[PDB]
Amino acid sequence: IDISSGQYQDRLISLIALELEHRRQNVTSLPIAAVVSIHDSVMLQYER
Amino acid sequence: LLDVEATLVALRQQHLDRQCYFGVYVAEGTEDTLDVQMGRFMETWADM
Repeated sequence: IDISSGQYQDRLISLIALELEHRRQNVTSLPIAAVVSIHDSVMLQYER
Repeated sequence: LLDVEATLVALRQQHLDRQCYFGVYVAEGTEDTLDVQMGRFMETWADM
């Protein structure tokens, strides 16, 4: 038993949330630089 | 045992000069994953 069936549902929900946030809001209070900064090292640290 | 306070307040009048200060007291954490924090700490220690 494992949880590998809701990946597509989570991806589509995240995409819908992002598109509605872009259409209505303008990020601002949502941290967008910290996530990019941490992912810049996560991409080369977690996959290797 | 408590007489060191007088010596400390007497010697506090005259100080010296030094460079390359350390990381003083505890700073404010980024409140993120440990991987990026430890990577930033190691890179700052390496290049500074």
